[PDB]
Amino acid sequence: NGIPVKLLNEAQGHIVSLELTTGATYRGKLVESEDSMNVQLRDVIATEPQGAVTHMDQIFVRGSQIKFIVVPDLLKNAPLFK
Amino acid sequence: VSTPELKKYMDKKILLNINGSRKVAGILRGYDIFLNVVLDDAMEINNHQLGLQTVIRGNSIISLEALDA
Amino acid sequence: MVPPINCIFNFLQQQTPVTIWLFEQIGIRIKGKIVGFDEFMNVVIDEAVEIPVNSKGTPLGKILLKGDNITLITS
Amino acid sequence: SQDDEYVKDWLYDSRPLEEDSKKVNGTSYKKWSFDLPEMSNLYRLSTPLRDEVTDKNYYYLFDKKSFFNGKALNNAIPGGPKFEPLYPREEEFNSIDRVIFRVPIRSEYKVAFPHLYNSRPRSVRIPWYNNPVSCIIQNDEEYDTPALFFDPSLNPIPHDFTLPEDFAPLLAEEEELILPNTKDAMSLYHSPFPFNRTKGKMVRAQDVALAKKWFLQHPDEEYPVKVKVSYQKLLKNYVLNELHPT
Amino acid sequence: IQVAHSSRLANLIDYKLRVLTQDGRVYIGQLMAFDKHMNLVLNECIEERVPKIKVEKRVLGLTILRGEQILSTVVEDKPL
Amino acid sequence: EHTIFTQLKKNIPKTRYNRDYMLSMANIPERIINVGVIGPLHSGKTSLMDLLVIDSHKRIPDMSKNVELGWKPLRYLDNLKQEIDRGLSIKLNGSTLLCTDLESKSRMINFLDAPGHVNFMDETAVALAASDLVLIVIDVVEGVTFVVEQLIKQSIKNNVAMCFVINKLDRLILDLKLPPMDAYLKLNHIIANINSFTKGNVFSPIDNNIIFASTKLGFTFTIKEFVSYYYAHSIPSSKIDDFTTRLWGSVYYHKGNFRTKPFENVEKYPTFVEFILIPLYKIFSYALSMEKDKLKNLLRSNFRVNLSQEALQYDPQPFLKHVLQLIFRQQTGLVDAITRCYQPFELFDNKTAHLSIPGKSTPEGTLWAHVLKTVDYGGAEWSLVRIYSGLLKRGDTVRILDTSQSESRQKRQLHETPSCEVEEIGLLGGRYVYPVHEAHKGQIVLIKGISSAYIKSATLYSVKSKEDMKQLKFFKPLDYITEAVFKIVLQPLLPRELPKLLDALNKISKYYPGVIIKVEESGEHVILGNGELYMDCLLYDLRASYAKIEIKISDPLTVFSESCSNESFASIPVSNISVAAEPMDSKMIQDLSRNTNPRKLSKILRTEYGWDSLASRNVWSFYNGNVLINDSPELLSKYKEQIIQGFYWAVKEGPLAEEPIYGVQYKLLSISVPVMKSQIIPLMKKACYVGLLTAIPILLEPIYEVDITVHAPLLPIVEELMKKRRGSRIYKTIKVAGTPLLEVRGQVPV
Amino acid sequence: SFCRNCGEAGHKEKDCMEKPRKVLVRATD
Amino acid sequence: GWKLALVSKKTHDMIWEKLRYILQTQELSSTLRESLETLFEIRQKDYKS
RNA sequence: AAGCAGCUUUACAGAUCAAUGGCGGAGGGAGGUCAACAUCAAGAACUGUGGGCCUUUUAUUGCCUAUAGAACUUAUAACGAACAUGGUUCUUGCCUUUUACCAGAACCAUCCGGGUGUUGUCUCCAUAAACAGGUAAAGCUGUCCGUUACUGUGGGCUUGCCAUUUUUUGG
Ligand SMILES: Nc1nc2c(ncn2[C@@H]2O[C@H](COP(=O)(O)OP(=O)(O)OP(=O)(O)O)[C@@H](O)[C@H]2O)c(=O)[nH]1
Ligand SMILES: [Zn+2]
Repeated sequence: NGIPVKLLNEAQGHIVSLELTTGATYRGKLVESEDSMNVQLRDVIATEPQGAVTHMDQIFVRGSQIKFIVVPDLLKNAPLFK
Repeated sequence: VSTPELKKYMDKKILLNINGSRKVAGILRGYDIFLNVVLDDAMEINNHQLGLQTVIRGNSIISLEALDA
Repeated sequence: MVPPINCIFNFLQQQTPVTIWLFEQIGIRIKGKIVGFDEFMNVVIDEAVEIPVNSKGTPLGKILLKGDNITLITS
Repeated sequence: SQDDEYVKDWLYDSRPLEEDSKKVNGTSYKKWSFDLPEMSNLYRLSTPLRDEVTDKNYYYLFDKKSFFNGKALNNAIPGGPKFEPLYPREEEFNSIDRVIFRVPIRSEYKVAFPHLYNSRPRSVRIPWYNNPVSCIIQNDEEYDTPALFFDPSLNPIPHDFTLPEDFAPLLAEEEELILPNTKDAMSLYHSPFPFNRTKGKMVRAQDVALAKKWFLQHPDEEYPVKVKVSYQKLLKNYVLNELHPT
Repeated sequence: IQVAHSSRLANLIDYKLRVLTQDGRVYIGQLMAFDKHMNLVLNECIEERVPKIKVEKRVLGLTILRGEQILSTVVEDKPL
Repeated sequence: EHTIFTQLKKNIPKTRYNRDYMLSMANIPERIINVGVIGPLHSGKTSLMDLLVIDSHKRIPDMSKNVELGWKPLRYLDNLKQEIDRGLSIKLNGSTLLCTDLESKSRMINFLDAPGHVNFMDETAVALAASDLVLIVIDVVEGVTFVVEQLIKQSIKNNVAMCFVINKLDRLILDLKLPPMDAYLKLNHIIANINSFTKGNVFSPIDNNIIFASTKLGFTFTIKEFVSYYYAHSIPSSKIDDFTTRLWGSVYYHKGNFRTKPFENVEKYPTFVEFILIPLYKIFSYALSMEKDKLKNLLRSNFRVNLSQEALQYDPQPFLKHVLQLIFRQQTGLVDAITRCYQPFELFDNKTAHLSIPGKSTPEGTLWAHVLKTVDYGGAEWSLVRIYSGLLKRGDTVRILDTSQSESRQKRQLHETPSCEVEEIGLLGGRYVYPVHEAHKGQIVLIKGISSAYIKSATLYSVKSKEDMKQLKFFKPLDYITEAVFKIVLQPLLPRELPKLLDALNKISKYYPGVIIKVEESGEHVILGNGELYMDCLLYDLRASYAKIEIKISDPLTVFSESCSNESFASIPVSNISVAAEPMDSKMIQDLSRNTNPRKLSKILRTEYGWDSLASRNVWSFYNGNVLINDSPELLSKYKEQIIQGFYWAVKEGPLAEEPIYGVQYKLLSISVPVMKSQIIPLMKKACYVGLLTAIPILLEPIYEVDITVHAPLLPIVEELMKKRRGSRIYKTIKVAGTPLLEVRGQVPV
Repeated sequence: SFCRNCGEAGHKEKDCMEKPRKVLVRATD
Repeated sequence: GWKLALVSKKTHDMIWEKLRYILQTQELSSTLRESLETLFEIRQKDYKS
């Protein structure tokens, strides 16, 4: 299996950030990340590049338009590397 | 290879987010392995309603929130 | 679970009127019937009308619709 | 020949494999390591001096700890030895007025569960409660059965998509499920400590106790008085040696 | 800024990579994980955006990057 | 003298993973999966945890060379000296491990070795109250016993997930000498019994339901594990799932095809045999018997591993364990099975509702945790706590409620609490306590400072406001599976050592949950436990760890409950309330012994058992086994709870031998009433006594149901032991399939 | 039964008198 | 049975195997199954009657 | 797991025959009824290095942390899968006083032995290993020497493969 799909599967539960192709940077808990990266978020706050800030219950993302995901620094230590 | 497991997410009033910063309202009636989405139509994005049930190609969807609380 | 596969089969059954939005095709909507089917989004629509939206009726006849351009498939 | 082919060259030496190097450390003769045909031959020739008791569950009232409880509780086991009482114990609560007599408390209960069936035990080691039920098939038919078969004591059991043609199972290169040493290796695998393994160090000729196997089992059948007294006294020497680590 | 005679991305792992992206952003920092799709999981990621000058610098940390958004990667120097 | 336990933090074993990362991901409520591994006696479940612990840790100091070879099982969670010398698990002892899936989604799993000896099953109920998922470890060579059936039924009745580690495959291949077709029919028979005794839930190695193992020999495997390790390169990566769903079952394979029916000229084995067992059979038989210089070529070509120069010169049992730990190289697929089995939403909301009141939810600001039992762990005493909501810290003021007082305050919750502060918190490791500052939601942990303000089980909760304790849920008194029946009567030898023994019994009533200690009139102590081995472990704990005094104990005795069987020929009033007595029906007393408002009760009684309407509408209350029926409404309901407390005090200690009254229905025909309450409760107990004695009394005897596994030609000898002990009948002789054993499900009085 | 080693009756393999292959008595005393 | 075992042991074994096959690798009737079980039991004790 | 690309390797065909850089070398292998020194009964228990903290002067104690190692026996706890003997004291027996004893306990010991590490010596078989500083010990370091750092044949695998929504064949 792909190593970043594993590392996104291992970040399932922490507070990750999500920049999209429309610039809609989401941030919150992670719920799901499949082999094809359907990314789900609870307690997610949304920040646009225009300055729009919202809050919402739970969001789904179909992974075809994800720029990158900020994983916390907690997963740097362990365990998928060595 | 992995199918979407939205089976506890069925029949939710979804705020879609599609191409062009536009939004689509729809209850989750059915999906499949492509994550094409059947949704009963509502007021679409002063405001207007078109369609009855829409099959959505998933490449349009930037994101989708579940307004079903 | 009721598929979009069988929902396009129901569109084949019904052929009710159609308000398609198109992916990176802004001022064009396609109206008419839904008859075709593929394992991909290859379908067909005859006597189609390309409608720009308030955000006229442009002359158009048939469309064989190769589904690399789809936002909505509704009926 | 042809049944003892691997060991006959060196069984009857003074030191058996002191000269050879692939079996033994050296001519100092302090470590050994055997191939399994040599080892299975040594297992088969030594039927009269090995443990045919391969189950560990056979020593239920007959362990070291069972005999320690028999010693500490002034208490006899039928195959087991008798001792002095470790404690001179003499004299409302536990009187016959207040005792329901249903099960006469045999001493095998008092050695089996020593804290339940004994008012006032002390210096009592906790006995080894049982091993699981060893269902070992003995394969005792005249070298006629394969290593894997359905034993006569075994109960019977009353119950498109394509792949490449060259998709083989694992170990599909070999046909033989068992080998000419498998029926011997499986018999070696369930044996007790001398034959359970194929390497070791040299335990000296005075420290390989051969008759110790015989009184640590039960007496066979209908032996007379003096022989059962011999088993009992050699167990008494064994337990007085095991109570005292010097 | 140097390199050896490298053959592929895996032998140059953990190095200080500059990553060019489609959206005018340059990610500088070390590496920890790759994929077939060149999906770099950058170790200490610093995002560089140029609004029309001034390099808008951003601290990210450990970021999984989806490979289609990447243009090309630059090897700078040794880690540590 | 009591435990093997590492007090020193410089001598705790290092892990391959990082324990700080394990705490750092522990805040997530959906990662941590609690596994209470429950089994029959000697199922290898402690040995199953050896595989997980040795995989997790770098170097365990307790691993000697006999362990690092693999001769003697590293019984690492068996740290009590009783657990050392008895050869059993006797108390709850598990570990906290990071464990990776086949997708390498690593999660914190809190293991719990439930003791599997059948007289310890109350603590198994603790593990059933503590666990989201359960690895029911099952012997092959014994199969689905009656104990397996009850563990399955009770894990269904606790709304807990189900996984089956079918242990001891080497006993098929080496003890039983079974060929692969007969062993495959053996596994068909086991899994058919499993899918019979589970209600509408199919378990199969097609799914991740069933894991295979033989934990003495270092391996366990799921079929998804084995395919994803070794058939992952011979098959293109899109065809894995519908291959693994064609392994198990009557599926055949010649060359690329898959027929459900067998072929014509090749008559060969099924897909499961030829793809799973036949390489595994060849692994066992070639690691034993094949010359060593061909094993390296086979394990290099097929299984892609290397035998080292130290690994060549091993002995057949440790060489075969090392071969299997190179082939089935870790215990990942077991964890992928536990991952793919348990879902939080579909099971957790009912599992938090069965062992509490079924309510809506709790706020996440307030705290709510289930103190399962105190544990006599290494050093001082700890308390086994599963946090269902909130966040504990060291020095957190928290309120403790013993669950015996959890029904009554629940009535006061319908419509004051000893708050002992947390002293220290550590993870339940095995033979080590890792001290943790913060315990999160869904994390089994050990707490020191709680173990005084309760007896057996507690509801540990912190509230922040006034209305948030209104919606609070309290935990039930933990339903231990077997009642304590086997009785000893206890007294110290010297009378001056009397208080210390009391303190010792206090520790016991905390440490061992299922024992109940009744202090009688004579200064004697009735000690009730589940059975014999429970009792002599209890008495070693008295005589060598807690009291260190000398004891006079009685013989094996029993609860002898008193009951009714016939009509009462007289309705005689008593003054100091004339009440009759009738027997309960056999089906009704069976349905009531499984402890199964008024309109539902009236409709169920009237449409099930054939009741009168006047008898169904007029019922005070149910103590278990025995009902109280009515035959001036202000005078009735004025002393409602006083009559019911007198009924409780009567049926707790009967007329004949001061015994429980189990199976009698009381018909209060009439009552003649004129500071009143002191003459109602003893008059009620005298009335119930007269109502019993007007019928002809019976003394009831508890009957153990017996599990017997015996090699079949030693079968009639068992009937001899069933004959010479009275009250003993054989009810069902089961031929255990594929083994020379017979299971006898007989009965004998206690 | 009989002996696994030699096939003769009376004794077992642990007390057989022929080497494991895969009468008159000084008495009246 | 016993006689068979004594004389043609191999034959007996073969027969047993066949029976087993019938039991497991063939959709047998209930009565047939019962019979098979009985036979197995007999074999276990070596013709007690 | 056939092949190709890549990486590594030895036999090499090759550029310099330089200054480089990896690997290997700066006095061998198997052993032996060879001995010498350690070490082998324990907070389940062990050391190396480093920091920090406490005595009324930072000394011998004792902790918290960071990493690198723990050979040998150990769980039905023990170097030994075997088992003797002696001393003291108490309690029994035989008794006719002691030795010699019966036989249990407690605390100690003494003997036959054993494992592991290092050093050394001995036996057998072989054979740019050059110079300089030290310790209780080693290519420990400096100078230095072979294949050789830039391609191709021949082996091994740590990899990849043999356009139609979620990445690599177009918004
Ligand atoms: N032959 C064989 N024996 C095994 C195997 N696995 C375990 N055992 C034996 O079975 C015993 C099981 O004991 P444990 O599992 O350690 O203890 P436990 O299962 O917790 O015991 P309880 O709690 O009383 O059920 C072990 O001591 C092993 O000796 C196996 O795969 N093959
Ligand atoms: Zn014979």
